[PDB]
Parts: sequence; C-alpha cells; structure tokens
Amino acid sequence: GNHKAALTKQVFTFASELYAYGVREVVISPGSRSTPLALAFEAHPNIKTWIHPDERSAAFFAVGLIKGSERPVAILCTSGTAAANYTPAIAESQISRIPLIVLTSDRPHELRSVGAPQAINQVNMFNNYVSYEFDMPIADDSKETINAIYYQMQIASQYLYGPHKGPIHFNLPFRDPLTPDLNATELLTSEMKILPHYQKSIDASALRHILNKKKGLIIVGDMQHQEVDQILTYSTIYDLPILADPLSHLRKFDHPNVICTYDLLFRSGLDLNVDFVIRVGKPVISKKLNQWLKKTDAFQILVQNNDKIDVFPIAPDISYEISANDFFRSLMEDTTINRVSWLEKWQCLEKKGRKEIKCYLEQATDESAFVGELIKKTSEKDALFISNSMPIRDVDNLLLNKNIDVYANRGANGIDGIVSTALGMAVHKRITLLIGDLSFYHDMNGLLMSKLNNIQMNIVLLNNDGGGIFSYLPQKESATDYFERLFGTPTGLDFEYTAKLYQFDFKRFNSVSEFKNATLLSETSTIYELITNREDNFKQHQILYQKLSEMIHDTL
Amino acid sequence: GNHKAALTKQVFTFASELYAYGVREVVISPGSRSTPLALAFEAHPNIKTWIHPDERSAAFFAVGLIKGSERPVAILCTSGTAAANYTPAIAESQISRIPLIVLTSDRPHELRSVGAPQAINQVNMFNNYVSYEFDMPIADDSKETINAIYYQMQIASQYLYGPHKGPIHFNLPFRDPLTPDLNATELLTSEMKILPHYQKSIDASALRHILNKKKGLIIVGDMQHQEVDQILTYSTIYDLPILADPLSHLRKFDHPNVICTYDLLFRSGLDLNVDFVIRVGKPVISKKLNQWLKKTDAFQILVQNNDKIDVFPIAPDISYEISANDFFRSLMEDTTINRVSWLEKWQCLEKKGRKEIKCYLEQATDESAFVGELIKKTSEKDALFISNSMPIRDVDNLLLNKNIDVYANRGANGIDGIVSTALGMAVHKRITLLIGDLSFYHDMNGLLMSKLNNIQMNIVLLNNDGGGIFSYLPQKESATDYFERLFGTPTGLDFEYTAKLYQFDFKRFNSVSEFKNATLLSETSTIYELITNREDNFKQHQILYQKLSEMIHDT
Amino acid sequence: GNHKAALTKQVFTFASELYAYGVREVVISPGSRSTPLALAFEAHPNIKTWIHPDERSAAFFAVGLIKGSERPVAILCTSGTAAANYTPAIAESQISRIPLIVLTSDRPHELRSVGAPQAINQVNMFNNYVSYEFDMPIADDSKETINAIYYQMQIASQYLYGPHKGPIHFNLPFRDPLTPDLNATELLTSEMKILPHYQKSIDASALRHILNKKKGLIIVGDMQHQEVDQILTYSTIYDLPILADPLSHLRKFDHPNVICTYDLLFRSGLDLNVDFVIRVGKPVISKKLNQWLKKTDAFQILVQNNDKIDVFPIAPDISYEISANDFFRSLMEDTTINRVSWLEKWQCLEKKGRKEIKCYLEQATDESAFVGELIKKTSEKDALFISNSMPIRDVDNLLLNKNIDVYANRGANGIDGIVSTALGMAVHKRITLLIGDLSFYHDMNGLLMSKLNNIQMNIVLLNNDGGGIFSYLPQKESATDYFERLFGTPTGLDFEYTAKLYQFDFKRFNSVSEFKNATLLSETSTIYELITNREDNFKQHQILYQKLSEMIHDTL
Ligand SMILES: Cc1ncc(C[n+]2csc(CCOP(=O)(O)OP(=O)(O)O)c2C)c(N)n1
Ligand SMILES: Cc1ncc(C[n+]2csc(CCOP(=O)(O)OP(=O)(O)O)c2C)c(N)n1
Ligand SMILES: Cc1ncc(C[n+]2csc(CCOP(=O)(O)OP(=O)(O)O)c2C)c(N)n1
Ligand SMILES: [Ca+2]
Ligand SMILES: [Ca+2]
Ligand SMILES: [Ca+2]
Ligand SMILES: [Cl-]
Ligand code: NA
Ligand code: NA
Ligand code: NA
Repeated sequence: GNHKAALTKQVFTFASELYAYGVREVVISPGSRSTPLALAFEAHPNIKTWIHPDERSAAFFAVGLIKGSERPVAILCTSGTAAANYTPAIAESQISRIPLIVLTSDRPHELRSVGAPQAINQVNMFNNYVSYEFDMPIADDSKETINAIYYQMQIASQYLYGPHKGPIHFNLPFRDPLTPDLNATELLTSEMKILPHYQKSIDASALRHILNKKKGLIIVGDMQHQEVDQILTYSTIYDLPILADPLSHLRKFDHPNVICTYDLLFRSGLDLNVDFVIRVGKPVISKKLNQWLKKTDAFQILVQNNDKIDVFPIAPDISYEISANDFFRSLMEDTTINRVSWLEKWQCLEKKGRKEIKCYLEQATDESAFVGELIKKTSEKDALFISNSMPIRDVDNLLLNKNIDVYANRGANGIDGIVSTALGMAVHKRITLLIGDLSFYHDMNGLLMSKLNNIQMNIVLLNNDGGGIFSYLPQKESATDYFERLFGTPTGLDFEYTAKLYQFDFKRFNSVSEFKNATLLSETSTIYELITNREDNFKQHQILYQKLSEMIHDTL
Repeated sequence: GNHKAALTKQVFTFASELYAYGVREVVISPGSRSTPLALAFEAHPNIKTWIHPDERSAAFFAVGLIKGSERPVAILCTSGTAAANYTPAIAESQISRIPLIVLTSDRPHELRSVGAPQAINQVNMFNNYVSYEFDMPIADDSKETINAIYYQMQIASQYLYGPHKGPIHFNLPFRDPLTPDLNATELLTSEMKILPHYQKSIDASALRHILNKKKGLIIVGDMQHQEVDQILTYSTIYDLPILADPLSHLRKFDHPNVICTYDLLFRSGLDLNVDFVIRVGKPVISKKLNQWLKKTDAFQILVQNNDKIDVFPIAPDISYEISANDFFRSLMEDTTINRVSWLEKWQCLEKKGRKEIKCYLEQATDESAFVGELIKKTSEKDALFISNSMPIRDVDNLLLNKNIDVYANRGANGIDGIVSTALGMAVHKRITLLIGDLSFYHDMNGLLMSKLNNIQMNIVLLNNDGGGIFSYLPQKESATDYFERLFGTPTGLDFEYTAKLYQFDFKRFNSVSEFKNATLLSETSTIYELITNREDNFKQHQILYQKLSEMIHDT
Repeated sequence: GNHKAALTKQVFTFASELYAYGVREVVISPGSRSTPLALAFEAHPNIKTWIHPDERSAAFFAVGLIKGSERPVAILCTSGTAAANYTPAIAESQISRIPLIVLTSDRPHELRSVGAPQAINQVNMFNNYVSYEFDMPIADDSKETINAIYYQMQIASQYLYGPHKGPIHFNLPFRDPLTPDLNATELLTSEMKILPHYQKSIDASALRHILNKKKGLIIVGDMQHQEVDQILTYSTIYDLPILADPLSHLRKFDHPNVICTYDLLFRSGLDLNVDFVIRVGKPVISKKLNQWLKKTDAFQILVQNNDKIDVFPIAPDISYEISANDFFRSLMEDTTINRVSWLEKWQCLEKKGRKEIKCYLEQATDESAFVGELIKKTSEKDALFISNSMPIRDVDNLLLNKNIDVYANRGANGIDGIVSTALGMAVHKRITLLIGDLSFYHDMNGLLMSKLNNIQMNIVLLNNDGGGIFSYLPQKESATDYFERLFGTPTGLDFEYTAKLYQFDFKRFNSVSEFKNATLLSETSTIYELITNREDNFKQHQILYQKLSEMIHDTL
C-alpha cells in the first residue's frame, strides 16, 4: 500500500515533531477529512486528546490549557466552516500572544476548488492574525516531503516560546483513503528538542539622569505568565512606588511599596507632578490612569517582553523589547538618590485608601460587595479567572493584599470564550471563575467540557440581567429612550436550568448576607448565582468612585 | 522515469488545454524553474513563443498582443522577483479587463519556504488584482492530477471571455529534474473548445418616460475591442447626438450625429440644459465633461459590458451590465418623438467647431500642431497607439473625421509599458506609436522586441524634455521654486543613441514646417523625434482651449 | 483655508518625524497626487531628495542608498501603477531585511474605488512582503490626526533598525487642493530620537555535549552590514576552521583559520566527516556546500541576527536569533579541547588551493581571468558590487585575501535593479560594479541617476551575449535544439550606444592581455565591456572546477 504508508509516515512524524517541541495535549473537533492526524494524536501514547464538538469553544478551551500549562497546545478540525469558528480565539491569541497551533485539514491539492460544497479557501485564511502559515505538501514516499516536517517545525518553533510567541497555522491536505496504519507505532516517537533560551541587557548610561530624579513611578500592567520578582527588588533598593495592576501578579506579595488603590485615587482627583514613569507590560485596566499618561509631562519608558509592540495609550520616549527581570537587572547600580519623602507620600495615601475601601465594603450591598466577599473566600495560593466587562474593573478596585493569582482574556477584551478559557486553566490549576450573565450565555456551550471530563471548577455567576457596564456610559442619559433595548439587552434566562443541563450544582443568593455566611465547597463543581440590580450597582459604584476624594484634599 | 513522463503529461496537457480555450501565442521570460512548460509551448506546433528578458516589458508586450489579436495570451516566468515584475501590467489588465494569463513557476510544495533564497510567497501574490488564482498540484501519474487541468481550465475560461474578462493567475510548482520528453508529441493536441455565446435584453418600460424627453445625449467613452454599430443605428432613428470619445471607435464613421469637439465646447463654457444622458463604456478622457456629470441634474443611465462596475465620476440613476448593442437593440422597437431642433443645435455647434479647429491647425507651431499633422499623415484604415499624459488629450481635441483607429492603455493611465503594448499590437495591426519622452524613457527596454523580431512600427516621439502635463497644474504658480525639479524632471537624453541601439532609423524635426512636407512611409521602422517646448505648448494650448468661446455665445 | 493648514500640519509633521527616526534621503517619483508630501521633503532643510522617473529603478536605487548609508530611506510615488513598480525592490527587501520605507499617495476615500481611472486598491497592497502597513487618515483640524503620526511612528520605528528590520508601507490619502503652505517652515523640525540597543547572551552549557567534539566547522554566509570580528576571536581560541563566504566580510582579514577555497574543494571531490557545524548568517553561495549540508549527519547550529528565520537548506538541530558577536562571546566560557590536527588538515588544503588558483589565473583567458584580474586591480579598502548569475559564483572561487569588501543583492537573487542598487551605494561608498550583459540590459534605466546627479562609479560589463549560467545546466544537453532560444537569449545590443546615451566613457577589451595591461581608475565614470564567449567560458571553467582534485587523497 504505497499511499497508506506515506500518509501514515507523514501524519505520525508530524505528531511526534509536535511533541518534540513541547506539545502535550490537543483539542480535536469531529470530522471526516481530519481522520489521519486525529488518529495519530490518539494513538501517540504521550499526547493527550480532548474531543470537543463546538469549534469556537474548543479553540478557547485550548487557549485555557495554554495559560494553565504554559505549553503550546494544538487544535484540529475538518475542512469548511469548522475552521472559520476558530477565528475569535485566534484573534484573542494574536493580541494576547498565545502560542496556539491551528491545524485545518483540507482536500488534496488536485481536488481543491473555492466554491465547491464545503470548499472555502483555507490557505492563508488566518493571514489577518497569524505570523506563520504553511500549506503542507501531499504525502508521498519521497524523503523531501517528510523533511518538510522537520524543516517547517524548526521555523514554526520560534513562534511557540519567547517574544515572537503567537498563533500559527498549518493547512493539511489529505487524500483518500484516510485511515492510517495503526501498527506503525515505531513512528510515534517522544524525543525532546533543545530549546534556545536567551538573556538580555541594556546600557542605561544615557538614562541615569532620568532615573535619578526623585518623583519616579513604576507602572506594571498585564503580566500574566511572566516573572516580576526583580521589579520588587528594584523598588526596595531605590524606594520607588509601584502602581500594580491586578494582572501584574504583584499585589499578592504585600510589598510595602505596591500601590493598589491608584484607580480610586486618580478617579477622586489625585494630581501630582511626577518626573518619570516606567510602563512595564501590557496596558493597565484603569481608564483614568491611562488618560493620565496622555496628559503628564513625565519621561515615559515602556518595557514589554514581546515583538510587535503597541504603545497604548501614548507613544513613550523609548520602547524596550526586553523582559522585566532583565530590564531591572541592568538598572541596578549604586547611587545616592534620596526619595523617601516621595515614597512616604504614596505609602500614606495607600494606607488611608485601603481603609476607606474597607469602610465602603462594610456598608455595601451591591455587586461590588459580592465581589469583595468572593475575594475574601478564595484560599491563598489559589487563582481566580475574571471575565471582562465590570468584574475585571471591580477586581482592580477591590483586590488589595490577598496572596492569590488572577487571570483574564485581556487581549481582545471580548466577552466570548470566557467559560472555555477558564475550564482549560482548571485542568492544570485550582481556579474559580467570576463572570457576568452575558458572557456566561455567550459561551454556555463551553460547559460541555466540565460535564464530559469532570473538570473541577466552581463558577460565581453575577446576574444583573443585561450589560451593566453600559450604565456608566453617556448614552444612558443622552439616549434614555433606547438604552435598555440597545445596551441593557436583558435575557431573563433561568440559569438554574443551565446547571442541570451540564450537571453543575446550583445555589442562588439574593443578598450579600446569605453569600457572606455561605461556604464555597469543592465537593462538586457548582454554580453560585448572585442577583444584583444594574441601577443599584451604578448608584453604589458612584459612592465608591469618590470615597477617597476627601482624604486627597485633606492630605494635600 | 515516471517523473519525466508524469511531468511531460501534466505540462503538455496544460499547454494543449490553453490552446483549446483560445491561446495561440505566449511571452516567455528566461529562467531555470520555468523549464518544463517553457519547452512545451516551444514544442507545441500551434503555439508561437516570444522570448523576452525583461519581465515588466514582457507582460505589457503580452497586453498588446491581446489587444491586437483579441485573444487571451499567457506569460511565463521563473520563481522570484521575475513574477513581481508582472505587477504593473497585471494592474493595468484589472481595470482595462484584459484576459492576461499569468503563469509563475514555483519550487515544489515540499521545498517551499518564504525567506529562503529566491523564495517569496507566490501563492495568491496577485490577490489584489485578479479574479482567479490557483496553486497547481505537483505532477503525478494519477488521473486526478491531470483532470485538475480540465477542471480548472473550465472554471478559468469564464474569466477569458465576456463580462468577467480580466487577468488570471496560475502558480505551477515543478519538481527536479525539469526536462520533459520532447518525443511525446501525441500529448500536444490542438483541439478547439466550443464556448457559450449569449444575448441580453432589458425591460425598458420604466425608462420610456425618460427616453421620450427631448434633450437627450449619448456619451460613449472607452469602447476598445467592443462593438458599437447599434449605437449609430439608435442615434439615426431617434435623432440623438453622440458625444464620442476617441477610444469609442465612432469618430471614424463620419456619422452626422457624432460630436467630436465636446471637450473644447465644454472648456469654452458650454452650459446647455439636458434631460438625460446615456453613458456607455468606460469613462471619457475629458476632465471637463466628467466634472459636468457631477453638476447636471439630468437623468443618468450607465451601460457597461463588464462586471464589477465602477461608476466614475458620479453614481448614475441606474446601472446596466450589458453590451451596448444589446442595450440599444432592446430600445429600438419603439415609437419615435420629434427632437430634431435639439439634434440640429448640436450639429451646428460641431460644424462651426470643426471649422475653428481647421483654422487653428494652420497657424499653430506647438506640440498640438505636430499631433494634428500626424493624424493627417496617417494612412486610412491604419491605427495609432496613443500614450497617456498630453498625447491622449490632444487626440481628443484634434481627431475629427479621419478613418483611423486609436488605442491606449486607459485603465490605470500609466506611463509604463507604452512601448511594449504598442509593439504587441503592431504584430497584428498597422500601428504608429505616439509617445512622450518620459514614457519613452520608461519602457525603453520594450524596444528589444522590434530589434530581435523585426516588428514594423514607426514611433513618433514628442520630446519636450520633461512632464508637460504638469504645466496645467496649480503648482506651476503656487510652487514655482520647486516646480522644475519636482514636476518638470527633464532627462536631457539624446534619443538618437536609443535609435541606434535598437536598430531604428532616426529623424529629428524642430519645426512643424519640416514635418509637414515629410513622409512617414519608411522602408524600416524609424523614430521621428519632434522637439517642442513645454511653456510654448502651455501658452498655445490655452488659446486652443478658449477658441470656441465666441462661437458658443453666437448660438 | 482650513484645509490647507491641516494638510500642511500633517505632511510637515510626517516628514519631520521620519527625520527624527533616522531618515536623511528620500527618492521621489513625479506625480500629481504626491504633491503635499513631495514639497514637504524638498522644503525640509535636512532631508535630501532624489528625483527619479522610473519607480522600479527608483526603489532599487533607494535600496542601494540604505546599504551604503546603513540608514532607512523613504520612497514616494503617486497613485496607480507607480506603486506597483515598487514590488520587485520590496520583495528583495523582504528577504534581505532592508529598512525600505514605502510611501504611496492615494486619492481620498470619496474617490477610492477599485476599477475607477488610475484606481487600484493601495491599502495593504504590499501585504505579501512588508512587516508593517498603515492607511493614514485624511488630514483635518483635530489634534488626533496629528497624534496618529507620533503614535504610528514609534511603532514603525521597531522595524527600521534591529533584528525586525524590513520594508514598511504607508498609504497616505490627500484631498484637493494639494499645495501646502510653504511659509510654515516652523513645522519642519530636526529633532533626533534615542533608539534602544540590547545585548543578548545564551547559556553555552546546553551545547556543551556537542562543542567538545573535535571535528567542528564554522560556516559563515551573507553577513554584510553586520559585525563579524568575534568570530575570528572565537575560532582562534578553539582551533576551529572557518568556511567564509565572500559576503561574510571575513576573507579580507588574512586570518589563519579562514577557508576561501571550500567550493572548489567540494567540486573537486572533498569527502569529510564532521561532528558539528555552526551556520552563521544567511545561506552561502556554494551549491555544493549547501548540498553537503543536506547529506551530513553532523549536529547543526544556526545563528541569525534577524527575526522570521528560515533554515535553508536543511532543518538544524537548534537555531538562535542573536548577533554573531553576542553568540560567540557566550561560547567563550567553555574550556578548550584538542583539535589541532583537524585544523591543520584544513589549513594545508587552503594553502595549496590558493597556489592552484594563482596558477590558474596566470593561464586562464576566459571570463574567469577577467574577474580575477578585476579583483587584483581594485584598490584596497574600496568595494565591489557583484551582480547575480555567474559573477557572484566566480568571486566565490577567485576572491581570497584581497583587502576589499563585496556587496550584492542575495535575498531574491534577481537580475533586476542591480545597476540602480550599486549606484545607490556609490553615493556613500567607493564601489565598482561587475555585471553581466542581461542584467545590464534589465536595469539600463537606472543609469539615469548617473547622468543626472554625477555619481562616481565605474561599470565592468561581462558581455557574452546571453545567459552564461545556463551553460552549466542539464538543459544544455537534454534539449540542445531549443537551448539558444530559451536559455541563451542573445540580444546583440551594442552597449557603446548605452554609454553615450548616459554620458559614460566607453572602452572595449577583447583579450585578458589587454585588460591586465590597462588602467581602470579615472576621472570620469566608465563602462568597460569585456567581450567573452559562453562556450569557451564553460570549457575553461571545467578545468577550474577540477583544479584542486590532485590535493584530495583521503576523507577528512
Ligand atoms: C465578542 C464581544 N461582543 C461584544 C462585546 C461588547 N461588550 C463589552 S461588555 C459587554 C456586556 C457584558 O455583559 P456581562 O457579561 O453581563 O457583564 P456586565 O456588563 O453586567 O458586568 C459587551 C456586549 C465584546 N467585548 N465582545
Ligand atoms: C508609472 C507612472 N508613474 C507616474 C505617473 C504620473 N504621471 C502622469 S503623466 C506623467 C508625465 C509623463 O510625461 P511624458 O510621457 O513625457 O509626457 P508629457 O506630460 O510631456 O506630455 C507622469 C509622471 C504615471 N502616470 N504612471
Ligand atoms: C528578475 C529575474 N528574472 C530572471 C531570472 C533568472 N536568471 C537568473 S541568472 C539569469 C541570466 C543572467 O544573465 P547575465 O546577466 O548576462 O549573466 P550570465 O549568466 O551571462 O553570467 C537569469 C535570466 C532572475 N534571477 N531574476
Ligand atoms: Ca450582566
Ligand atoms: Ca514630455
Ligand atoms: Ca551574459
Ligand atoms: Cl585575492
Ligand atoms: Na494519544
Ligand atoms: Na511552438
Ligand atoms: Na529638503
């Protein structure tokens, strides 16, 4: 069997070469044309498989496995609309730099024709998002077509780790008959390639005249899956305040120089002249702080550990493509700069601000109170996955010194795929998901992975019956007559039926009090639905956004 | 063994199928990777080859071969930047709807990699301009890789004829070794395909209220390689004036209803009220007429025999995708109205305007005087290829009732590849090329085909040492300190040396008096360089542009 | 009016910010729609313009200015097929990593429509080649239209200098009226931005198990515009032979470990067993050495100082993105071993090989002898620009220890734009061009830059009236009847007329004896045409390709 041999050799060598570069699990979607490679993944004894019927949720689930395992994961689907369902997670992968390996199976080269049944053009179909894309040769007996696997995987490997990391696309034409020879297990190897690892440094001589000024600020944004330890060391030696995003992983250390309440301080009118700012990582969540960067005259230095850097919210004076740890290690040099006065001011504001939050949280009965209680209930060394919209903004204002991790899909900021991404992380981590009802409806299909494979994850569902974030927009007042139809968008759905469909336990609370004396338990994966009111949430959030306004004028 | 026989079969079949759908000649550029299909065309007894070392001029030479033969023509190049040089003529073919078949050879799929030596991405590299692009499978002995030719040639044929006409692209990977079995001549077939022929008609009931209004106008723009006879029939029966562009192929008939001086008329301040206009073809050359279309309140009907209709310069009231003949034929079987005084008003403007042009052409000493003489010197039933920039504007104003044809690359309006396109038509037609010096410089490499292949074609070279069209720009006054350097851009080239290099005879005229008593009949192809001055040309053109202002006010 | 001020503020700020990021030259092509930006470049007192009517040659001319100045250069053209003529130089810039800045002028959105007169789609029209593309907004009075220039310029700057270097695209729509206010000279500023610099390092310990083996080779390909000195330092300490390409810039040092005759050695039948190879830079010219790399089972390391690494001709076992100097200074932490015998075998072969080459050049009378004599004549510390096809193969075989630099277009290996690229380099460096007749005809229009602006550059034209390189192909014997028509392609042109047209001096040599006893350097730029015969060249080259056979007796 000349064809069966070549197809088996190609498909089994490809799966092993994916293993050789770090792939340990794949998410497969059912289909006919994907048969040869699907069987290779299942037969390979060191590649775990996950079968997912929904291609959209499957790709977001794989994004979750990548964020949880810190390894590249591959997805495999058949030809046609299946591949088109990958685009949302591929788009989030592009911005968030997720090493997602997209494999689309195709008809053989001689049979392809755009416009035929189930025949879209798949070659370079993700060109808008990926940095690597290749159309595999058809399998034959020659040595050159096998070496293409080694040749192309070596090129592709530069996009799976380091700063060039991002989604890649292999298009794989397969000729009938499709089923390979399952006896050739000798071609299912488990070798391990040596991966290149670098270390960077910069000469900061021309920068010491800035860094030696007194009123300096370190601003750390999204830093999931990066190391941040040397940021704390530089801050301790040089007395520099750190404004730390929730996704910076820096608030859990309880560092005496970490400022967590900056979004409330700036919202309430904090206005200080600062000499320089060191923006590290992806942008922060705080709308008000990002707007302050577009107004300050401070010297701006941006530090980001990826290629294709974007300088949101404003072009800095210099942009460094380097890891935060390597950057701050180049900056350590004995100097006699006293800025204790500058640091003691920020340490003092943060003290009073942390106190005012605790006073608001004692009298709060709104959605923000529910979020504060979940923060209190989360065990140390555990993790929260926070959905987009308001949950991630409440975490910013409310997470202070708890030793926990928070994760999010803060790349494209979509409300899609949150369930699937959280579940993928729960495969490897102890995580609890916090989500609004619109995102929960968006990726309801994602719960199938919990039902079929018993992935342990509780879900804290905030149900204010629509889009709450829009209450804080000007259209609530300038388009009152159309607000609830265009922006409210209530579903009115009974999510207790969702729990029974996907075999979650269900509990509903109508006040923070019942939530306070309850206990989240890992006996089974359960959905806790907390009922809030969007109008009530807006009123109470307004109270919170101006709580610090008195201390600012008082400290002045 | 099998490889040579599989490669021969695929490549000889592909060449034979191209013949079956209309291809009779190809323009090959040298290279190694293009070996198998290059030898196929040369071996095929009914496919003529042209070998051109400059891929840019080669693609424009193919465009000319298409325009002169009215049959699709293929170009073949090797992998790499050879394919990238095709892009200018591919972009011109997208707008002008030229059925140019673009064949790029590639390395085999298993060896492909963007960034390797001589390795750009050729798959869908012309996606920005073509309506059909295919990456062929590597040659096999199986029937399905051979049937892919029959399958994709049938799909690609819809872009070679009719309204979907335009450029198409095949990327052909070839595996080493690349030489085919030249003795397998049985696979070099010469079948001829039967092809669909349609006729269209529209329901004109909801257009009769417009068409029965008196003050109507038929505006015919670019109609190259299209049939226009029923336009004259409808105009005769219904007393409608025809504002005929030079490229409409209508001015040569000396029809009593064809107005040739509309551009000067509208330049001189014509401001008649019009009930409706029927715009047929691609946009006209006249900037002033296209501005008037953005101002008139007339009912606008657009008629174009091609898909992807663009509606320059303004969206009409209705757009019909139909040939001109099939459009006017569907309106002919109707009753008639009396609009004779409207037709005669226009006929009187044309008679006096033509009399004023004859007067101007006796005094003038500028570039437009040279152009008018060439029209007079052109033998009847012969053709002219007009460059872009000023020459196409001067033909618009000066070509009246002469029985000649005029062609031009009026899609992208590029100054590139003019020489090669003109020579391409010259293989099939009696053609004289009129061209400015900068465009002559641009495609000087295109002259190689005249030397190597003995293409009889004379060249009238209008040399004013720079870009004369920019004299009529507001920058000539508003940016005078920088004008000559930025817009003038003289070369100072002695084009007699170009004539010697490419084995052209040469003659240089400094005045229109010498050119008038000269003769363009030549034993060998020859280059006539006519020396003019850009400022002198600007000043005399402004008199020409305003000449009809007094006669217009006397109507 | 208001439009004239907003337009002026846009183009004057755009041109200044280009200067701020390093642009000093711009090559403008005439057109109407380009008027605003064209006058801005002319009016700017510290940007020099070149005016070129042929966009194809113009873009290759800019490539040469980038190579000569080692700065980014911008090109500007009007709408339509003018931009399409840029494609070949952009393709070469993609592979060779040339920071070519492509500026295409476009109609405003109200007149943007594919199919309209002179209206091709220009936005992302270079998606196939460039690393950055942007469609500028139409100028208006808002500050954000200006701020987009500062924002986008910082992003685009990362593609102009480092390992991410490559062609970038700006499409700029301009609305009538087009003339800017030339009295607003205050907006044409000459600030200079600070640009980041890094130093990388790898952990040599991961390669330890390989680099302690004795039969190791360093193979250095195209390294032009790169630092190369630490390769010599590393090879000296560790006794490693260096096979050096002409474009490696390493042959001009007479380093005891540099091998320049490897190609002839392989052609002459050299067989060798290698423990490891370290491939540095872009691929080597030698077909034999690249074919050998596909057959050896040595451990292979690839090191390139650019992103988007391709691994031609075979997949290495590991590949590093790092400069050669940073890589080898990292390998300098290892202790040495004993491979002195291995080095001696290579040093002895190179000694006899150089004597055999010198012997050949005394006897040869073909195209080869002309090239060998041109190298001898060239002044030291001057430079050659070598065309593709045979001249670059002959320089590989004949260039030994002459103290000169060699440059070429070795990305896409096209025969287009060679003349213009050398001329661009001659503006910043002392260079003589060596080019075959078919490539000379291909870029004949590029000589306009020499007539108009009086660039000093001699041209050595190897005229054999056809494609000489195809003599060495299997087609010469397999399809001999069609060879002259399809591969020879004689033009029969008398290039004395080309010299008169572009105001060059002309001298024609029919014998190597005439050429050896002549003087080339002169006050005026000269075209030296050396008539040779393709058939005799093939035969004499056969003797050269076997001139080193009597030195090879045993496998290395
Ligand atoms: C895929 C996608 N569609 C739409 C949006 C726009 N969007 C942002 S927030 C939001 C509503 C989120 O509602 P919910 O999850 O209930 O949270 P809440 O606003 O109540 O906190 C929408 C539709 C988006 N970000 N992503
Ligand atoms: C490829 C290309 N580049 C630029 C232009 C812009 N352009 C239009 S007309 C013109 C000048 C051409 O001058 P020439 O052919 O000498 O004729 P003249 O204006 O003197 O009549 C130019 C550069 C173009 N049309 N095509
Ligand atoms: C743009 C382009 N077209 C075609 C080729 C294919 N090609 C490579 S070398 C060559 C011949 C070059 O001839 P010439 O400059 O006279 O050099 P010779 O072979 O005689 O040394 C050709 C056509 C190419 N590399 N690039
Ligand atoms: Ca909600
Ligand atoms: Ca001119
Ligand atoms: Ca030659
Ligand atoms: Cl030497
Ligand atoms: Na498995
Ligand atoms: Na033939
Ligand atoms: Na200037």
